[PDB]
Amino acid sequence: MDHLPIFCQLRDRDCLIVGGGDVAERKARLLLEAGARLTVNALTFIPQFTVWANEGMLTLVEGPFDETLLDSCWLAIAATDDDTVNQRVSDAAESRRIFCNVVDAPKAASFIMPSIIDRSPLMVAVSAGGTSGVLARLLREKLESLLPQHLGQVARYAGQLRARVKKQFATMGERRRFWEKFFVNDRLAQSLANADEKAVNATTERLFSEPLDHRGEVVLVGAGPGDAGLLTLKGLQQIQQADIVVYDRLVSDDIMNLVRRDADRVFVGKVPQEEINQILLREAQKGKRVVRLKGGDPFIFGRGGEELETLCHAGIPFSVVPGITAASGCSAYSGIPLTHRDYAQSVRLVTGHLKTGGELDWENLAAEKQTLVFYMGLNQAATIQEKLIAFGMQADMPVALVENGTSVKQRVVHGVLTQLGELAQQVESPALIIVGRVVALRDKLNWFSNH
Amino acid sequence: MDHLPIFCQLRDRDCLIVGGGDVAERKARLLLEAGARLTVNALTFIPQFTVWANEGMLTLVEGPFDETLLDSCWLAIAATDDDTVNQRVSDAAESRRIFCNVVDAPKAASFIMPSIIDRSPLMVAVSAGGTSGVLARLLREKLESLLPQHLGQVARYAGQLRARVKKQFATMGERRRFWEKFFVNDRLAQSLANADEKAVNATTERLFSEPLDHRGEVVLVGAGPGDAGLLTLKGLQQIQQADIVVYDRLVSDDIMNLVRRDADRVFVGKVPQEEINQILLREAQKGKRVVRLKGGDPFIFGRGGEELETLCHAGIPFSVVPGITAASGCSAYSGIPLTHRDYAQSVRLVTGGGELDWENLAAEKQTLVFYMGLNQAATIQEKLIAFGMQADMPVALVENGTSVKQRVVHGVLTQLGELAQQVESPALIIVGRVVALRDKLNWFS
Ligand SMILES: Nc1ncnc2c1ncn2[C@@H]1O[C@H](CSCC[C@H](N)C(=O)O)[C@@H](O)[C@H]1O
Ligand SMILES: Nc1ncnc2c1ncn2[C@@H]1O[C@H](CSCC[C@H](N)C(=O)O)[C@@H](O)[C@H]1O
Repeated sequence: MDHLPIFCQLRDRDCLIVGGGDVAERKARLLLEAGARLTVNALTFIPQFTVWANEGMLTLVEGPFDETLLDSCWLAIAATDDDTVNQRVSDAAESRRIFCNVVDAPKAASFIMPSIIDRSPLMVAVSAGGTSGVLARLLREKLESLLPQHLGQVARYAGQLRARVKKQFATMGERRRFWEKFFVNDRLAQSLANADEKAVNATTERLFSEPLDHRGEVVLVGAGPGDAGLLTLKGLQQIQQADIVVYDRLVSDDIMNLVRRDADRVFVGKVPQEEINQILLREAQKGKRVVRLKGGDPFIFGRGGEELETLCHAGIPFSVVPGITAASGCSAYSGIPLTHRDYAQSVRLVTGHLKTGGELDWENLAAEKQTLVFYMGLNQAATIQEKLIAFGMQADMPVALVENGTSVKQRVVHGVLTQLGELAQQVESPALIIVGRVVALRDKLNWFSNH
Repeated sequence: MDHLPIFCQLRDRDCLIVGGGDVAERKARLLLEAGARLTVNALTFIPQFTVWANEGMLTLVEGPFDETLLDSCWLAIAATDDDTVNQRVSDAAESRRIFCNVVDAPKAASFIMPSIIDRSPLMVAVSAGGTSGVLARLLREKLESLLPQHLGQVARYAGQLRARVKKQFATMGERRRFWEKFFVNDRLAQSLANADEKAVNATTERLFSEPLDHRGEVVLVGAGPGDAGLLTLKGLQQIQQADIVVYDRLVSDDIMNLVRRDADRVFVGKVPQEEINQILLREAQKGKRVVRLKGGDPFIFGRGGEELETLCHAGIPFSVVPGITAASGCSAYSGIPLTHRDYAQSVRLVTGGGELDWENLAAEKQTLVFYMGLNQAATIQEKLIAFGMQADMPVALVENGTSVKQRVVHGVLTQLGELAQQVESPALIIVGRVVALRDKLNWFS
């Protein structure tokens, strides 16, 4: 990230503003609302500063910039129209390892002053890095049209109850479950807004009275095929609240960037499923919200049922969040719909990597008016070409291979069935093989890109 | 306002973390990502720190907290389990006027770390006071769901173009209206993400050349099978930016309640397909962002392809957001995995204007999933038995899969016909050995 947002406690900390015009005024206002001990150093001051100075809210130092005025400061702001002065200020601040904002020069400073949405104690800060004030001036408006009006009063009440919640609930999990119920009680929000303390307290006492479930849970979450935007809403909720997210190589890096930062991430890509099961098992037996994050959909060649049968055996709760399976994601992002008109009346999702014993039912797979989708079939692509041809599928059946479907690295190669073995040599795992007439739709429906 | 949020440029700035456990590793990850020149000081280090240190990404100092390690720091983080140490760090940073965070005591020092939505250079930070973090999580999660993850590339490119937009749009209102189109333009965002420097320029000139009123494009969005939680993030993001949403009855009311309040809504449910197609281009050529919301996934028995063909020949930009098809939705919510071990080598999604292959449908080691097959269900039981499928083959009908009205009836194929009329549209018929797994995997209840 370009910047690290921090929320500074400025009470009783010296800050210096250099400059005395309307810009310094706006910054001085913010720093005063944060309770900073403020010194303003400028040649001239607009009348608001003398008003603030007369009320003892800051110190004016009339004159050119005084480097020494930084010696005890925690923040500095150069807010003059003189870029030469502003650089002297920045330089002085740098030597003293003081964070410094140059208002007219966001990239030149150290810190940047974001747009603020004040719903004290709830604070939301927005900045497009100062390079684009428009989006800050605009996303701030969007967020302001997002946060409920009385979110501050709910958050204020939450702060008043924090001590009591910490006393009555020993573990982080319990407190989290209380907070979850607390923040979605609409009646409580409204009783807070109405200053209806009878109602506040009734709802509150019942809240604390509720037994909390202490069981861990394992949620199987379909990551989707790679594009972070194809995680479902519920899947995002699950990984934004997980304590442990167990994931493999088929969960994209962009999906993993939506896993809350406080989650423990456990990589189980290359292991024996018997050890995965017990990793899920052990962490859920510890009471934690465990997410098994899997590429695609958990129940399509996912080994997902296998983990769950052991959790069920161990009395561990679990749910499943479906995901966009590789077939749907590749379909949408390659412009190859899995069904169309009468191109295809059925879709077959088939594994290539089959159990050591036995092979596929190739006569069955060679049936017309199907779209075939082979999962992990790359190494068997030649065998699939051979078999499909040999059980009667037309030699010129369009085939497409989608590598890293839905990601920026998506690559599509396509051709006819007789090219399948050769096409698969051009892509790598992870790749889907689509066989069927719908592949010819790519040329009218491809909206994504060409690698 | 009890905290001043500031966004720190930490690249090449000495920052100190004290602690070497899981908490410190999370702060250290964050500070590494922000570019901090990082020293970590701890009695011991979990192996992730020795990995980062071998890679020269930070400096480890093993042993008691050394106050002099702060001598040139900009930021300090007390990330130990030891209150005594954290206060030693906090006091030593306070005396040196180094902003300092005590992870487990947000009121104990000079800054707290907010929840971050990172879309660099666009960043949103939310905090309401630390330790628990639920309110911040709820806002963060909601914002994570509303801010496309590439939006930072859009924001970066905007700052480059800021000079060009002014010397074309004279009034700030015009500039403002331009910027609103700019930041929601899908093809710009996907071109930037895909590094397609061709499609960027094309999309930029189109944004500068086409009228400030035109934003005409159709997005095919898969609503998923019913549960509003099964909409994708992109789907949510698309229906929030829609000027007009075209939907039918297979899009749940819950999905429809996610729709931007000022959007026009066009119901095309019970309407032959040609009139729907016409509606979509008719709206897209009026310069409006059109979302066609379709139940499940748009490209699975949705006629999604046919809608886009009308548009592609008309020069109207479009995209497709895939959805949770009924099969996978119902599978997850009925505890019937479509595949499992050696039960089924393949899954077949099949509909209920031609013919249907029965001996093919009857073959072993498949999971059959019939869409729109409730009317043809008596035939289904007859034909599959008549083509060799064993009598005891488990069958299930899943009606209103993933909704709070979901009903699952299950038995064997020999009861399938009677099980069918016991259920109404919209419903899937699932046939296969995986159906028996519902006893141990049914969690939806
Ligand atoms: N992004 C992607 N692009 C193409 N194929 C993918 C893919 N992600 C997963 N796959 C396919 O899925 C196989 C793994 S099997 C697990 C698939 C997952 N459960 C799903 O529902 O999609 C890989 O061998 C590959 O064929
Ligand atoms: N919630 C649901 N539960 C069970 N079946 C559903 C369903 N929603 C849609 N269907 C099935 O889908 C059929 C319409 S065909 C449209 C399917 C959609 N494009 C998808 O991908 O799921 C219905 O007849 C019904 O059998």
